Amino acid sequence: GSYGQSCCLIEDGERCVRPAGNASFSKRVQKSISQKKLKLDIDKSVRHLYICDFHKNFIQSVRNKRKRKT
Ligand SMILES: [Zn+2]
Repeated sequence: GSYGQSCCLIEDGERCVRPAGNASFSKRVQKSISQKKLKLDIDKSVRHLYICDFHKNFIQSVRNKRKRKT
């Protein structure tokens, strides 16, 4: 209904519909995306700050490295 524990992100125009958990979109997350110029916009329709755990890892991936570990 108006309530819906799902994401608030948009990627390339696909309004993310993955289920939302403990993950959210604080004013600190923004700067990590701005410094990376990703296609990750914000759904103002539900006017909420929840994200799916798939997107939670994505913004945490840009702080890591594509080089694997032992
Ligand atoms: Zn998402």
